[PDB]
Amino acid sequence: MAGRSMQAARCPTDELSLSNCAVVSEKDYQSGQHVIVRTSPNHKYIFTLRTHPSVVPGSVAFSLPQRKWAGLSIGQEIEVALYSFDKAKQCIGTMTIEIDFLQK
Amino acid sequence: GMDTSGKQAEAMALLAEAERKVKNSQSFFSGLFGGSSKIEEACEIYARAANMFKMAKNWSAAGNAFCQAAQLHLQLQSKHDAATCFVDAGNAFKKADPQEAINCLMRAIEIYTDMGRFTIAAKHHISIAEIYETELVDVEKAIAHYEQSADYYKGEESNSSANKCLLKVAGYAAQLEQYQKAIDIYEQVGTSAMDSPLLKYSAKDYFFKAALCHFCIDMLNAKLAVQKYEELFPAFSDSRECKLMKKLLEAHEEQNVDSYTESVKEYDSISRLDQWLTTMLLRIKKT
Repeated sequence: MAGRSMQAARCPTDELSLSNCAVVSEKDYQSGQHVIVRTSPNHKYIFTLRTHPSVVPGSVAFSLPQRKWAGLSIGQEIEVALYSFDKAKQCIGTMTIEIDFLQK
Repeated sequence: GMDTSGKQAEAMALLAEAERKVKNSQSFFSGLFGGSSKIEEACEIYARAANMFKMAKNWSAAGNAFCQAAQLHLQLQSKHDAATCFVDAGNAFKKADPQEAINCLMRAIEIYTDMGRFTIAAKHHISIAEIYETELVDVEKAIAHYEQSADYYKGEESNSSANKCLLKVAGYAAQLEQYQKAIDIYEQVGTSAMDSPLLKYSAKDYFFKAALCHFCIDMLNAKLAVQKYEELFPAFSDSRECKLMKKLLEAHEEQNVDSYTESVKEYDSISRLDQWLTTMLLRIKKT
């Protein structure tokens, strides 16, 4: 709830890398829980958690696209606080995607 | 030629005469209490023998004579001349008997630092580190002596000399596969050198090396450090080093090793590369 300081880690497996969800250890969080990751006062990003045992305690694993979007690095310090979406207004009813080729 | 045989014979005769003189000095002191004049005369003869041996190219004999003179004059409560003879022995045995020179220089360091003469102790420490690195592969001893000398010079507020020792230590450490120390030392030297008009021009080089040293850790921190260096030292952006790092990072981003090696070869053709940079680039290229 309050939020705790945590370590940045690398995505353990390709499946979770493609899942676009931060991989966390069960001892810290649980799959499906949303989180807000703070890297600075003006930089907060919302993730959804999925559990994988291989993640070392005290660290959160992110996929390469996540690290590129949020500018996260291996070994970097972050603040992780569990987050709850306001489903009364934050539910997704429509969404637009610009689809490109990942591999040229 | 005549030098070899003549010097050997005359030095042997003089050393034997000095040995007989010191042998009879005990009897002279016991029977008459002549004082220390005989010991000083014997020390003079021993120093002369050491000088002749040095001219005779017999370094071992000259070093041994210097050691004997140092011991005998230290027995006379004259620590300054004893330390002088010990340093002479260290710089004479340096080539003949490196270990003997090592202990002689250590004794000279002890005697000098007893008086607080930190500059001479630091110079002797630098000499010991240089000998260790040049002759032996015991990197740790060289690093320890270099760090001690740098601390000694920092305590003397003699800047521009500790910086080079720290840079050497950082480079050798990076060669030893420890990069955090190398990154920190290079960054510290660079930030100390920016404000200097004269050294500012070289500062960029330091920055470049540091950025390369951080390349092995991970690509993301390498890009971040490139950004930080570009923003903190804008002049660095003008140098070709930024373009080279950007091209290398672009080549790595797509596993385009061929472009990486083409760029490295072109830069080498423009200017020949150093062993350290070559090894660092080759080790990076393994990935």
